[PDB]
Amino acid sequence: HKLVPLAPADRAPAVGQFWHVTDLHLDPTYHITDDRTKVCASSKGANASNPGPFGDVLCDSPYQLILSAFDFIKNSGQEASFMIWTGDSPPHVPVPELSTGTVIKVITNMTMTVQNLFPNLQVFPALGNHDYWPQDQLPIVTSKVYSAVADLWKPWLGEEAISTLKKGGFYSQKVASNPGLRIISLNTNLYYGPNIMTLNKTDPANQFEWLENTLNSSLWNKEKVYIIAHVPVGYLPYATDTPAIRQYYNEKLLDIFRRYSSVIAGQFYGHTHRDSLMVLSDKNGNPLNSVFVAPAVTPVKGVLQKETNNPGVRLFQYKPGDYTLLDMVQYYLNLTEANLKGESNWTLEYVLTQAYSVADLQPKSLYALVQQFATKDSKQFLKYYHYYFVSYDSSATCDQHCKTLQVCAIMNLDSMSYDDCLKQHL
Ligand SMILES: *[C@@H]1O[C@H](CO)[C@@H](O[C@@H]2O[C@H](CO)[C@@H](O[C@@H]3O[C@H](CO[C@H]4O[C@H](CO)[C@@H](O)[C@H](O)[C@@H]4O)[C@@H](O)[C@H](O[C@H]4O[C@H](CO)[C@@H](O)[C@H](O)[C@@H]4O)[C@@H]3O)[C@H](O)[C@H]2NC(C)=O)[C@H](O)[C@H]1NC(C)=O
Ligand SMILES: *[C@@H]1O[C@H](CO[C@@H]2O[C@@H](C)[C@@H](O)[C@@H](O)[C@@H]2O)[C@@H](O[C@@H]2O[C@H](CO)[C@@H](O)[C@H](O)[C@H]2NC(C)=O)[C@H](O)[C@H]1NC(C)=O
Ligand SMILES: *[C@@H]1O[C@H](CO[C@@H]2O[C@@H](C)[C@@H](O)[C@@H](O)[C@@H]2O)[C@@H](O[C@@H]2O[C@H](CO)[C@@H](O)[C@H](O)[C@H]2NC(C)=O)[C@H](O)[C@H]1NC(C)=O
Ligand SMILES: *[C@@H]1O[C@H](CO)[C@@H](O[C@@H]2O[C@H](CO)[C@@H](O)[C@H](O)[C@H]2NC(C)=O)[C@H](O)[C@H]1NC(C)=O
Ligand SMILES: [Zn+2]
Ligand SMILES: [Zn+2]
Ligand SMILES: [Zn+2]
Ligand SMILES: [Zn+2]
Ligand SMILES: [Zn+2]
Repeated sequence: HKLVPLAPADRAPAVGQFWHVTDLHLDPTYHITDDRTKVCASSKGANASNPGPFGDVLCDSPYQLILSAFDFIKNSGQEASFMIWTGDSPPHVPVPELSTGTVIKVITNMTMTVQNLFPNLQVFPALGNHDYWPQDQLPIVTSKVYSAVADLWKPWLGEEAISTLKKGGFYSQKVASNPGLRIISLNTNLYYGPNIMTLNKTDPANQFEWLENTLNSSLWNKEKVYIIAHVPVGYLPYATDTPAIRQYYNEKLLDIFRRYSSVIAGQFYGHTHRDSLMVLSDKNGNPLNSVFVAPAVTPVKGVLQKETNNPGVRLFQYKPGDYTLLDMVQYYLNLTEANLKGESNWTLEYVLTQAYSVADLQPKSLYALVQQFATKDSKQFLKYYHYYFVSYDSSATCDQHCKTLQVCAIMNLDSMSYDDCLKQHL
């Protein structure tokens, strides 16, 4: 009778779970019509290829598609303690067809959709490069869009988070359901090539200084951190020697992450609309940090592209109170199948540990996997390349040059190591 906190009953080890959704790209104009050049503004005058109620590969997301993704989550039977949402809500239309008010309108719509369906779920958003008007021009001082999302996302964020969000589009925030876990939501659009507003700035919106201080505080307060952002660090895996953010910023951000690798238990990005892994390593090739790029809900592609993604959403498993990543479950919609019969069947695509026969998502485990990808005719890599497009096309092939680009980007996030990998493997 000493009022002792009740000790857990010895049982099978519980795991925590959270959702990651990204790149919704709602197109409010979507509607089926005979003139296929009028199905969606986002096809920019192209004929929709084969449109249905859940969308088209040349179009951004019909509302019904986004709705079906969130209804799948809600009825999935999966318990989750939070969700990360890494941005990009307006669709791909020319700048003159949007405005600041319209951008805010679409972000509001996506935010309220989530809040209505998931009223008890803490959500951690990050801004995407399309979450501003004109696109990509995210500023280094406060702005209407920053002020708007600060209000929209107040239910999820504390006063501190709201203040930094309003100033620069970034924040950190303790996870109410998970003591000892902090989310750091970066505005990596400040580092994105097309952003005129940050040309020649060594530390736009002071995000690097803020990030270094935030991580140091977490290190000393014994927290763990999940980093989330829209545009990823590292190299585009389909292009040669092309960093996803400006090289100066990539190198500087990576050095921070390497220095605080003991505190960072995960990094989660979108923007590419593909399913990609990266492993941050030191200069000598030792793995330090696992990086997960998540595919988009939208299936949009340009006419010039051959492949695109199926819609996807994903879920992570972690060790409770510790926050080590245990597994990832990717879900998807076979878009063609769903448009043909008119009914969504969001379903399991793969479970990372089972697909690749790894114990967990720790850097050394993923590093060992990717050194398998490097082997000639690796069946593991073939699977990875199938999932890269979220199983859009099992006959898509990756020739020697393509695979070199993929594997080099998976393993080498900084310029010196990426270039050395090209020297050895081109
Ligand atoms: C998401 O959902 C879609 C639609 O259900 C699935 O796509 C279908 O997949 C099946 C099986 O993979 C395909 O059936 C086979 O197609 C092969 C031809 O490939 C292309 O060529 C046709 C030619 O008209 C194109 O129209 C089309 O785009 C195909 O991509 C054929 O070789 C097969 O014929 C053989 O099948 C059996 C033998 O096993 C025999 O019955 C036949 O006589 C013959 O020997 C077969 O036709 C089907 O074409 C696909 N449909 C579409 C619209 O692409 C995806 O697989 C699914 N995604 C995932 C991840 O499962
Ligand atoms: C968009 O498509 C229209 C319609 O073309 C037809 O439908 C397509 C889905 C496909 O089946 C084509 O083979 C068809 O021709 C295009 O307009 C057609 O263009 C050709 C060439 O002038 C002509 O034979 C048709 O009569 C045209 N119109 C119709 C109603 O068929 C239109 O050019 C396409 N737009 C773009 C930007 O590609
Ligand atoms: C990172 O933080 C350490 C720890 O300092 C503490 O950090 C928080 C707990 C907060 O409460 C701060 O006010 C604390 O001081 C810093 O280490 C300090 O370094 C200074 C020299 O600059 C030294 O005089 C102090 O004695 C150190 N404190 C301890 C406890 O060792 C460190 O400077 C910070 N690193 C960076 C890059 O800012
Ligand atoms: C987000 O936008 C969608 C589409 O613009 C809204 O859904 C439509 O709302 C109007 C009602 O004003 C109806 O006429 C349509 O039939 C609705 N459905 C579709 C598929 O267009 C949706 O209500 C908006 N959500 C929020 C929270 O504002
Ligand atoms: Zn996007
Ligand atoms: Zn884009
Ligand atoms: Zn983007
Ligand atoms: Zn080449
Ligand atoms: Zn280079």
